[PDB]
Amino acid sequence: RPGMMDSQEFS
Amino acid sequence: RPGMMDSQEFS
Amino acid sequence: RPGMMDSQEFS
Amino acid sequence: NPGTVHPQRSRDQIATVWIAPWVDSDNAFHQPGRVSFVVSPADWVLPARVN
Amino acid sequence: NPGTVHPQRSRDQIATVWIAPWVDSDNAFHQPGRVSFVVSPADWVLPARV
Amino acid sequence: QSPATISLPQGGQFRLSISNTDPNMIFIPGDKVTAITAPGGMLADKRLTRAGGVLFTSVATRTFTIFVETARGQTFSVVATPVKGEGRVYRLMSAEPPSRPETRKWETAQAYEKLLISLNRAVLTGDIPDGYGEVKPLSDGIRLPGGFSVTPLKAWAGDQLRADRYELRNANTWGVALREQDFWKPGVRAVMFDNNAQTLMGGGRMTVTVIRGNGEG
Amino acid sequence: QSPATISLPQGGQFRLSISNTDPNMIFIPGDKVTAITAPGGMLADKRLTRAGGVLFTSVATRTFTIFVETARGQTFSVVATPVKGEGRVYRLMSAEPPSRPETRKWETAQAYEKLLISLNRAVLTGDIPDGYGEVKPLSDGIRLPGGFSVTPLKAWAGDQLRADRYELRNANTWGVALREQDFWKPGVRAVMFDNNAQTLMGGGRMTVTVIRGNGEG
Repeated sequence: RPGMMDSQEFS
Repeated sequence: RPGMMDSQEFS
Repeated sequence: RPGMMDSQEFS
Repeated sequence: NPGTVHPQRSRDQIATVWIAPWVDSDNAFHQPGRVSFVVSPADWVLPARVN
Repeated sequence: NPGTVHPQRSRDQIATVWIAPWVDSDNAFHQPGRVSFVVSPADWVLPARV
Repeated sequence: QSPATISLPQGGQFRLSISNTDPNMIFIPGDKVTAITAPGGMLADKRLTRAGGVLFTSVATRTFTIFVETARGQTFSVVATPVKGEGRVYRLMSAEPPSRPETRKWETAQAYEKLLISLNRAVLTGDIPDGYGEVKPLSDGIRLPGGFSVTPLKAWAGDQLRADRYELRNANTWGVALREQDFWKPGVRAVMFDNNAQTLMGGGRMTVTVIRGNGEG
Repeated sequence: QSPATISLPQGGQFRLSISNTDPNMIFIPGDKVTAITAPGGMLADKRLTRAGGVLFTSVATRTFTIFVETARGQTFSVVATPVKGEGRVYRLMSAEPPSRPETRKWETAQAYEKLLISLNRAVLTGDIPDGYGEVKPLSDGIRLPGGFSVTPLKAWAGDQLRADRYELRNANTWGVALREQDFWKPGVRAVMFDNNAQTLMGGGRMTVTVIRGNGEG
């Protein structure tokens, strides 16, 4: 879990 | 419930 | 409910 | 006798707008000019007094 | 050598016309102004060496 | 009361009072609000008015930021602190005119001199074209000769053109001849005097309508 | 207030404080945010606003790095320190403009004006538009300020308009400023002077093309 990153791509 | 508002739209 | 914002998209 | 009135027609009101220099789609320079239009036209002014 | 001098471009020729006042279809009165427009364009030329 | 006018650029941050008890309203003179966003659990109700406004109720008591997004592309932020009292109505002027793509089509379909006459007639006759919307008037859009002072009144703006009306006061009380060319500035596309004029009396409250370009500068 | 404007090269990194309590906005004018990335758990909610822009809220208490990607391929980085206060809005700008769109002249002249202009240009070069077969010129067309004698050279006659060329003689010895409207005669549509006028001197023969209606008396 540590080190992961959230990213969202907008349509 | 507090803060809500009643509104009627006439046809 | 943490950080959530009220985002109402009106049609 | 029935009365008489004089028909009176009001003057037209005009408006003039100055135009600044401009270039159109065909690249011809247009030096400053003006164009006039009528805002309120002439009409009969019905009588204030018939007699 | 006479040729191969640095090139230069000429100046376009421009002509002005005067339009007499006229009345539009919508009864708008135009009192316009002289229009200056390019007539002849420019072209390449080799300047005479000094 | 008359609705209060905020006038904010498209990043604006205005601190305004809001009422906890009764509904409050925000309207755009020329745009339709499409969304209001506040912190979760802050704005109790939110409904969109038909004209294009939004009515909202806040129950909480802390100062908060709310974001409004209009349809034609716009975003304004207000920080609202809830106080006890009547509902408040605020009118939001754009300050930076919005892009109106559907208006360019009407704007360019006709000739230039015809369009100028049309905008000038509409402002004078009081009817506004459909594609145009109300914007904050420019502080300085015309040159001021002979020690004059100018108070803006109203402004409208489309896509490539922008109309404004300026009230001119002669302060020198000595008689000043009036020429539209003397008010010209880089970007002023046309000038018209509502009264034919040609002269300005010593005390003059007259008006002038200037068309300019949107985005000049 | 106005949104804080920040100019950054691609991959640029700017340290800007945001807010833990209220929503924050980042918009790039002319660009649409397509993606956002932050250390995990740092950003509570992310939504796309009208006309691009991102609305984001943070419950975090530690400085973190957000990477934002626009649709034109630009990526910027922001270091955000969360602090108590109003939601902050930032305007993102690009240090180097990628391209320069060429200017667009949208103004269109009137049909009558273009018609006269096209003909005057054709006559000046001498090529004949179709329907122009040549004709004897008149003597009616030119009024003379004085010292000028007129001789007709060439003339064209068409279906709607008519053009002719007259060469004026050299004036006496006083410099005669040439006014294009000082050669006017009822019935003439447009009068233009060859070369540049600006005072024909103690002499000079200059050809003038006069344009008049056709068919109409």
